Amino acid sequence: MDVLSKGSLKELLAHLEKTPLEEAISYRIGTVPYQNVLISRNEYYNQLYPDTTSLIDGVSREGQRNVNGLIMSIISYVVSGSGHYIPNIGFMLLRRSILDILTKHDTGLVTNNLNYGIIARNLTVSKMNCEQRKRMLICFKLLAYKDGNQNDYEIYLNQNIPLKQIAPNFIPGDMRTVIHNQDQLAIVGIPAYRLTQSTELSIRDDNAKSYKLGYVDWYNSNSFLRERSEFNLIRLKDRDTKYGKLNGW
Amino acid sequence: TSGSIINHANNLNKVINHVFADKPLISETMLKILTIDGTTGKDGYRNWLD
Amino acid sequence: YRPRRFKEIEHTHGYVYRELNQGSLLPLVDANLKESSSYYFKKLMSSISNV
Repeated sequence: MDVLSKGSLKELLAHLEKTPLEEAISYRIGTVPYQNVLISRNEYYNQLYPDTTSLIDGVSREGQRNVNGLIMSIISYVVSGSGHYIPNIGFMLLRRSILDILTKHDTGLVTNNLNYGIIARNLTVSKMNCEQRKRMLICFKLLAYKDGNQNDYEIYLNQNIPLKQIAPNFIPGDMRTVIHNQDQLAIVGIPAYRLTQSTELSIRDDNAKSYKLGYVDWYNSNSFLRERSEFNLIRLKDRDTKYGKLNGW
Repeated sequence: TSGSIINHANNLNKVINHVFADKPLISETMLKILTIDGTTGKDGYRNWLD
Repeated sequence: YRPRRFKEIEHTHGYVYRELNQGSLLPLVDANLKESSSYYFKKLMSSISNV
């Protein structure tokens, strides 16, 4: 819910630096993806509504115990709000931040062999929306510059024209690019339209709506930080300053 | 064609009072809505016209 | 200190004219260290002695 509320490249990247990798993984076994299922949607129909389980739903699913599965779980957390079930990774990797896993060689993970075609295919990209695609392209760009595969990233974008049109423009090593970027990456927020407490047919839409109504409850709760009222109560380390920049950028 | 949004709405209320002088409730009710909307400024006046 | 509540119009359409460049006091302090120190030390003591 917190990750899905980030609306800018600065806020999203700042959140990924603070959060550790254990948030990306989940310890609930869940079910398996790519399975045709019959779910119950009684507000609309009496029969059982068919659908297909995927990795993009907000429910935890069993994942493969490899580097490919780890990256899919990280991107799933960013674009959906929940990750997968990959246990016994190791406390050394789980303490490090999501950004460090994505763009630092010191962690020890090897991601050079990863192919963006199957990752996009597995993390079903024909079913994503514009905001979800932009976040995935951010993760691909961060990984590509980590292993020096910028040329491969460009060729992949040139093959898929719609991805190129919405691809965010920022250099992973430069902080000026993050500041200048004005893409909207928010999947949840205060809605201008009328948001009701009703169900949606698809698994993806129902889970997304639950996060949206959950954010409204959290926005009006006591855990939210109203800057206009209590800006002098935050500590100096976490106060918003223009001089602030990501570590190593 | 000319003038500001604030002047457009304020002068329109005066004509409403003159045209509907036999029924003063119309002007009183319209000014009640303008009082609530006008606290935001020019954007509030635009909403009143909408 | 209690935060100040600005009106809604100030938050959307408010502008201020301020100069944001800070000038160093070092040129005066370095040139006259004894005089600058004596001035500020005496001012502070007059305030503290009244606690």
